[PDB]
Parts: sequence; structure tokens; C-alpha cells
Amino acid sequence: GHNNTKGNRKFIKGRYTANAAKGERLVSSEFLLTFAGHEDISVLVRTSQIPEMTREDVEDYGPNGVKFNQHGPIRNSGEIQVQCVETIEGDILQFIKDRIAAKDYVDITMAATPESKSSGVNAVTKAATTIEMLDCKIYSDAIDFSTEDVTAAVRPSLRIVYNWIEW
Amino acid sequence: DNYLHFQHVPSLMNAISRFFVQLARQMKHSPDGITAAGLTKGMTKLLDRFVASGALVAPRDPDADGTEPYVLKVTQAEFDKWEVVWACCPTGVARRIQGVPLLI
Amino acid sequence: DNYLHFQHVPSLMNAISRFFVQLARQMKHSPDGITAAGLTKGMTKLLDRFVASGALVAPRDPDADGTEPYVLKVTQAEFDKWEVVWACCPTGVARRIQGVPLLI
Amino acid sequence: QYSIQQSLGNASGVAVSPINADATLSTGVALNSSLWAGIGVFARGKPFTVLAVTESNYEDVLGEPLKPSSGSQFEPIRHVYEAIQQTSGYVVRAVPDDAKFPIIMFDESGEPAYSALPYGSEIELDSGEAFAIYVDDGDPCISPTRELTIETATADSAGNERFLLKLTQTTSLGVVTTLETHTVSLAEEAKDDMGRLCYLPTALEARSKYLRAVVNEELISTAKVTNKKSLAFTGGTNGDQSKISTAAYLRAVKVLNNAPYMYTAVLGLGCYDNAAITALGKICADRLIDGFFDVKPTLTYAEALPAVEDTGLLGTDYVSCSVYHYPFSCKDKWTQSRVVFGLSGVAYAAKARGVKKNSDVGGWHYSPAGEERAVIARASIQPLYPEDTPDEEAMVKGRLNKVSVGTSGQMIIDDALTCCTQDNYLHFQHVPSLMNAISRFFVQLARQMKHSPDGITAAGLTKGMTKLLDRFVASGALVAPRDPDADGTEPYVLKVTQAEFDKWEVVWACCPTGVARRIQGVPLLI
Amino acid sequence: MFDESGEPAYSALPYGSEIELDSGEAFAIYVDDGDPCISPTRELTIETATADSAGNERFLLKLTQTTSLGVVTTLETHTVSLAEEAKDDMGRLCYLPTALEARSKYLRAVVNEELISTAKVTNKKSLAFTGGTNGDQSKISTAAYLRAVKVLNNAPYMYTAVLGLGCYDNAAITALGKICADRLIDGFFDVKPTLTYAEALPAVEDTGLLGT
Repeated sequence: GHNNTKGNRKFIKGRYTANAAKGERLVSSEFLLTFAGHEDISVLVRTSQIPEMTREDVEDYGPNGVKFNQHGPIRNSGEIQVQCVETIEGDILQFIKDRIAAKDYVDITMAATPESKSSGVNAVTKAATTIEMLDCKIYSDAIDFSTEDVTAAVRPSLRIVYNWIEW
Repeated sequence: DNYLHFQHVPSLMNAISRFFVQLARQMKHSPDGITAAGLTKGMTKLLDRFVASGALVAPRDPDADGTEPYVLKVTQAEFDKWEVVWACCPTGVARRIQGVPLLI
Repeated sequence: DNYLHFQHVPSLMNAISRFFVQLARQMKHSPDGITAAGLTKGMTKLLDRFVASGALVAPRDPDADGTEPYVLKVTQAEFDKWEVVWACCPTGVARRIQGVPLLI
Repeated sequence: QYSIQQSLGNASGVAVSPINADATLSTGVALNSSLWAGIGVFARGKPFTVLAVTESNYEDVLGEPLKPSSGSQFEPIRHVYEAIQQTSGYVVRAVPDDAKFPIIMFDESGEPAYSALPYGSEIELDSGEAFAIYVDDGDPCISPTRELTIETATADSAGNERFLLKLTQTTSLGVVTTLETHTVSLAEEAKDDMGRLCYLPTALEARSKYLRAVVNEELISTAKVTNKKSLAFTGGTNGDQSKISTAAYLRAVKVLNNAPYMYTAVLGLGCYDNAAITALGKICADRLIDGFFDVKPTLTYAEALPAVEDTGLLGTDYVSCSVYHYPFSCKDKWTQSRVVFGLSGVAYAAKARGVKKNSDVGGWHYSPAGEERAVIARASIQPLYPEDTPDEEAMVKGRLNKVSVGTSGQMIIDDALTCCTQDNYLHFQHVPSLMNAISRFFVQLARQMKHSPDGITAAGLTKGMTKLLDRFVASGALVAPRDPDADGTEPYVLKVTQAEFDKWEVVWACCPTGVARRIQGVPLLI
Repeated sequence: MFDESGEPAYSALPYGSEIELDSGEAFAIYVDDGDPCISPTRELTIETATADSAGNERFLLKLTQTTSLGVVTTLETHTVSLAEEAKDDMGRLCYLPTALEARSKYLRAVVNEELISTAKVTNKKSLAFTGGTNGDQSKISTAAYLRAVKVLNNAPYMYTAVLGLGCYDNAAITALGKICADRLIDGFFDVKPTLTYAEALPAVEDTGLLGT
């Protein structure tokens, strides 16, 4: 039917070895948040993010219809969505109440801690996969309670706005 | 000079000893009673909890000493004498700080 | 006959030293794993504020030293000891000015 | 606010030392990608033993850099500093014969007696003397004075007596600092507060890096120690280190040869002795390792070429050995004094930078020369012999590498040639490097292949070799032949041939990657 | 040239020659600016100072310039020592050759290693250089031009043009043309302006640049 068909499994083996040459793929379940002086909450985090890391773009239409996009100033501030689990002693509620009561800025460190790169009972982090945010503000959201949800646990949603990204 | 004149160092060991006493009192009501195998599992659980709380930390020099915070070992001489020992590496405190200004 | 003639250079050094002493006194008597990061972050922020205020400038000898107005280093010495060292470059002052008239 | 102290004692407080008008702050980092080796002369260190130095230890281990005014004693530390900014390594120290270390002997009453002995000699205790304490570190106490203080302490729980031994350091000006403290007991069976032993030799061997002790077994029992003030070591000196005979250099080379640490480069750290250079080259060729060496920098362009032939490296035996010449002058980092030294540890830095590119097998095909990998970072460069021009073709025929100014403006190593006269594609640096890396990988594979139920077998070798060569092809070291009609498209050919039954042969051929060093442009006009 | 106890002596040497210190002399200081001191005179004054931390002796070296009418102007000051391991207040080294080579624009010094172990300096005022002369500059051999062209060829700097600057010497002109053809840059050369119209044409061929 098709006269162009030809098999070549040496090429496929080459692609397989080239792909496998690099080490591993980071599973999305391996990370850690520090929250500066409140290090007891690091266990309860369940979702995190990496900041946008973009720039503004400037558009200029040249002679005729020629258009060029150019780099702009760095984007500093943004938002990050974080979800936490809630205990029967109100750790997250007390944390949010304390944050609202006194205007504070908290530094947050985001890092990846794979099982392969660890010594003893302590995780070890790498400079390449570590990012930092400074002067952050922690805000809460509406928390849903309902019956007939016997199989679910309450999970507050937190909204964090950073003001500088450093590495 | 035994690292004991610092307040917390005796406090950790006293708390662990009290927890061990409470565990051993309850274990005596078990059908077998006090047993060397039984005394290791509970101690491992409590020492792991104390490591989780942050009271025990890894040794400062990983080359000289192992990375584990605590070492629990059981030794037997003859059959009548048994021995259960655990060692711990307590957390340090920060009390003396020095700054050294310079000029370019 | 050093850079220590002028009243302002020791003033800058003593102001930075007093700020460091206050910062260290804030974070006293704390367990392990906390003091190093707090010390280095606070000290970097303070020296950045002094750089912004105009007190520190780039060094006058770029061959011997880089372009950085300040450097920092924090280490832990013993069970209950810390050591922090820093260097910085002061700002000059205009004292003596000379003029020379000429005739066409 | 309140009072501020200058130095810390035992109380809880924050202290600020007085402002220092002159000092330098340095920050380091550790990495172990590739391990180097070499030989040099330094201030202090245990002689004729392998020492492991990192970026944060090369000042404590080794010593303060020697002043250039002394002459010819400062190059090795500069080479070590230049090379160590990439990765750590190993160093063996060579010392002249007229070198001694101090030692203090103690009488039964407790009075001290000072003396000194050569490094080779072993201490013998005279009758009437109980114990002696000496300095294990090869550090003469000439400029920094070291004092010993003895005072009594509380007796042991069992009743044994013990005393405090403290070490102090005093500079020439008079500033006194504290180095070490110990609680040691003369009794054989004594225990510390923390439970450790306090026998003087055992305690000093265990938890001290400066001092050791030797005791007389017969008379140790009836010995008494009384409180003594500071006692200074005397008689410890280093001979003229600018005159080192070839025997010491050869001994250091032999010490390097018998080391199991499995380093991946050998460097000549300012060693301008021909016999030592040939021995280092023999070590380099023995272990299937690269090697970088230096000719004397003060030599002119005309005299440099015979100097390469003076060393025995020019031949077919020592492949993958490079010789560099650098007659320029620069300001020294520690003291701005316009010193001159060669290029050893700068080339190795370029090789390490190239190796760091690939993480699977290393990527040894990158040549050390180049504008991006090889850059000389020195303060101000001034030629020693201006208005002079080298003969580049003679240098190429002589297997001598050249330096040039880069596009950015800094000096650049512009060529990379090995000491191989034959035209075998082997004078290019990376070609021997690829095959040496493959050979080392094969050796490690074959060592693990045995200890298996069947041991070494022809079928087993082919599979591992195919995996290894596929990985090397993936890293980009091996490329397809240039002419597809004459030669097959495969980059490597692995085959097993049979002759009789007891002869087996495993051979693999490879097509190495090319380098780009000669470019020509031809302008035309329409 | 000074000696032990600081007794100055005056001399002059040709530019090419190097300085040799006769026995019984400690050190010498000479002008490196290549400027004869004929019309504006230059003087040296020496003033002792306090010893440093290590106890090594130090002094001050001051340079001044005087015009014909008597106006005195200040040029430079330094803190100098005669010991190798001597350090300034700021932490720099005070050895005379190194200090003068590193932080000075006019003066350079040469030291005799035999006698500096026991040398002394006293307070002197207004020691003026003498003997510095510029020769007859209307008669310069072609060797000097060729040497300076060779110096220009190996200059580490980058330039995009070569100027004759009134040489009117055929060998120098053709050497400059070789430089232009080597670096691939432009060259602007000139012939003698006092020639007439008829004589100008052969001189161009005499320059040797005609061809391809």
C-alpha cells in the first residue's frame, strides 16, 4: 500500500539511550515550603507553585506592517495558590488570624526534595531547583463546610502575593 | 564540664526516662511480660517521635560519626545478663555571638 | 594615618555595629537550625539599606578588590558559638579645594 | 543600650572586635567532580604524606603563602590556589634535609627540656625522663610562637589524678590566642567527664591535630606533674627551601605513585626539575590519565624550544602530556608585587570546565583551549620581552602551546597539543582523552564482571561494551564517518574473532569527533 | 645617587644604558618621565617619620616643581621604607622600588642589595636634578625610526589608521605601509611639502608604496 515505509530500529534505540542518559523525572509530590519563622506548618501544605518568571513586552510596528516584540522590565509581584489541610486544633485558623491581626511580611522558600538525593533522615536541597520569594503577604479564602462529605477533610485555600523573586 | 550545665540537656533525658518508665509499667501487664524484643519497638517509636519534634539532631561531623541521631543497641553476655542502651545527640543552644568588622 | 581620621568613618562603623548587636540580641537563646539564616538575611538587608542611603560606595582599587561595596560571611564555631564577619567601603569627603587663575 | 565587649569569655553576650584597617575576606565552596594531584613546597604540613585539600582547608592545611621576596618558594601555592577553584585534590610535601621539628621532654619532678630532631628520625626517651610532647604537624614555630601551659584539675571518680593541657599561639606583635584544651591523665586506666579515655598518647592521637606524645613505660608510674606557665617550643626550623635536591622530589613522586585515591589529573605545581617531570609523566602514562606541565617562564622565545626537548616527554611513550610556556608578568593576589609564574592549574581549570558540561559520562571530547573555557584571570599583564615575536610554525613542530589575547581583551590559551611527534591524530588533546576514559570504564566493568558465577566470558563483554559505547555515542563523542560511500554509517564497530579454540580477541574501533582550529576566508569583488 | 648616611651625588646617563651602582652606594632615584629638567626645575625633600608596627624605619619623599620666576608647586608625596617587609598605614608595602613603581608617575628607584642592611637617611631639602638634556633632534638616524616602528607594530592596543606625522623617510614610510597591509587598516602618508610640482611625482615612486 505505502511504498515509503522502511523500518530502522537502530535509530529508535539511539533515541531511547539519549533520552535515558539524563537522570530522572521529578515527581510532582516532592517539595517543601518553609514560611520563615513558622516552620511547624511546613508539614500541612498540600499544594504549591513556582512564580511566573516573565517580562513585559513592548510592541512596535515598523515600516509597512513589520512588527517587533522587545524585552521589558521584570515582573516582580504576582499570586500563588496554596492549599493546606486542617487539624482539630485549628493550626491554620490560628495562623491566619495572627497574620490578619498584625501586618507582617513573611519570606517563603520553595524547594524540591527528591528521595534519591537525601542522606540519613534529613532531606538535602540543590541550588538549581531552589527559588525564594520575599516580602510576601498571606491571605485566606472562603472555607466550605458541609454534611454528606464524610469521606473528605476540610482544606483551606491560601492566596500569597510575593514582591521579589531571588535565587 | 559535661554539656549538663545547660538547662535543656538534662530536661530531654528526664522526659525520655519518664516516658520509658510509663511504657515499662504498662508492658508488665502483657502476657509475656518484660522482654528485650518488646523493649526495642516502643523505644524506637518514642525516639522517632522525639527526633520528629526536633529535640535530637544529627552529629556535627558526618565523617567521624554516623548520620543517625540516636543509636539503640542490645548486647548479650552469657544468658542471664542482658543490656539495653540508647545514645542521643542533643540540640544545641545559641548563647555566644561575635562580630568582626573590617574596612576595605 | 588611616581612613580613621575623619569623624564620619568610625560613625558608620559604629552604627553598623550597634545595629548588628541589636539584631543578634533579638535572636538569642534559640535551638539549632534557625540562627544562621536569620543572621545572614538580616545582615544582608541592613547593609543593603546602608548602601541605598549612600553611606557605602564602590572600592577605589578595582584591581585588588571587586566592584562589591560589601561582603558577608556567617559560620558556626562550637556547640554554642557563632561568628560573623563583614567588610565595607566608606564614602569620601571634600576637604581641600584649589583653584588656579589664568590670563588670555 | 549598654556596654559592648571586645572578646567572648564564658558569659552569654555579643562582642564586637575593634575595627581592622587591613584584612581580606574569602568565601569557598566544595566540589569533587575531578581530583588532581601534584608536588610542591609550602610553609607547614606533614611531609611525605598525602594531604587532601579543599577550598576551605588550603589555608589551614598547607599554610600562609610564602612571600615572593624569598624567591622561588611561592609558585606552588599560587598554582594550587588557581587549580583549586574548580575541584579539590591531593598534595605531597617535599622538605629539605636540614629540617627539624621541636619537642619537649619532661623530668620526673616536672621540669622541661627542649630539643629538636630531623623528620626522618624517631624519638628515643633517655633514662630519667618520663614523657615527651612534640609537634606532629610539620610546622616550625619560628614566626608564630606556640606555648604550652599545664595546670591541675579535679581528681577522677576512681581516684586517678589528671591535669589540663592547653595550647596557645602568640604572634610577633604580642597578640595571644587559644588553640586547644584537653584533660589528660598519666594513669593508664582513667576516664574523662564525658566518658572518654584520658591516657596521654591515646587522647592526643584521638582528639588533637597539633601535638602527639611518647611515654617511657618503665618510669611512667612514679611520675608527678606540677603547674607550669607558658613554655615555648624551640629549635624547629626549615632549611633554605629554594635549594631542594632531586632526591627529595623523587621521593615525593614515589609517594604519589603509591596512593589509592584514584585521581584523574596530575599537575606540575611550579616544579622545574627534569627528572621529577619525567617521573610525573611516567605516573601520568601508567594510570591512563591526562597531565599538564610547565617550562620555566623567564626563558625567552628562542630558548623555550630546546627546553621542551630537555625534558624526556617528547616522544611516543608519553601521550596526553602538554607543556606550556608563559613569559608574562602580573600582580600577585595576596600582595600586589608583580610576580611571574607559569600556567599549571589554569589549563586543568579549562579541562574541568569542559568535563562539567556532561553529567552521564563526562564529555572528555572538549579541548582545553578556547576563548570560553580557557581564560587567564590576572590583574595586569605586561610582557617581559616586548617587540619580540614567536615562530608559531616552529612551536607547532615543537609541540609547545601558545597563548593569545581574546576578543573580550583578556588572555586566552589558544592551542592544545600533546607530546607526540608522530602524525597519528594523537597530538590533538581530546583524542587520547576519549580512549583513556573508555579504557577506564572498561577496566571498572571487567573488575565487576568477575566475582560472578561464570566470570569473564566473551558473550558478557560484548553486551557491556555495547551499552558503554552507545552511551558515549549519545554524549556526542563519537560521530559517523565523513565519507558514507567508502565507510559504513556506524560510528563504532565491535567484533569478536576466533582463531583455534584457546585464542579469543575482542576489538572495537571508534571515529572521534573533530575540532575546529583553522579557518580561512576568501573575499571577492563582483 | 645616595649612599650610607645619605650623601647625594648627581649624574646623567643615556636612555639606553642601565644603571650600575658603584660599591659604597645604597640606592638611586631617577626621573622616568623622559623630561629634561632644564626650564622647570624639580627638587626632592626627605623627612623622617614614625616607625611602623614592626619597628622598621620610614620616611617621606616629596617632589616639587619650580618655575623661572620662583613659583613653587607641589607634585607628589609618599611614605617610603628601606626594608623589604615594611607596610604602610593603609596596609600597602613601603619598599622604595615597589612603591615608586606602583603609585608614582615621574620617579623610579634602583636599590643595591649589598649595603641596604646598614643604611641611614637624614633630613635633606631641595635637591635639584641636573644634567638632563635633549640632544640635537634635527638629526635622527633611520635606526631610531625603525625601532619605534617595530614598537608600534607589537602594540597590544587596537587602532584603525596609521599616520605619517611628518617622517619623510622612505624606510619608515614603507615599514608603516607594511603595518597597514598586515592589520588591514587605512594609511595616510605624506611627501615633503617643500618639493615643487615637477619633483613631487618621482618622490612618490621613491616611497616604494606604488604597486599592488
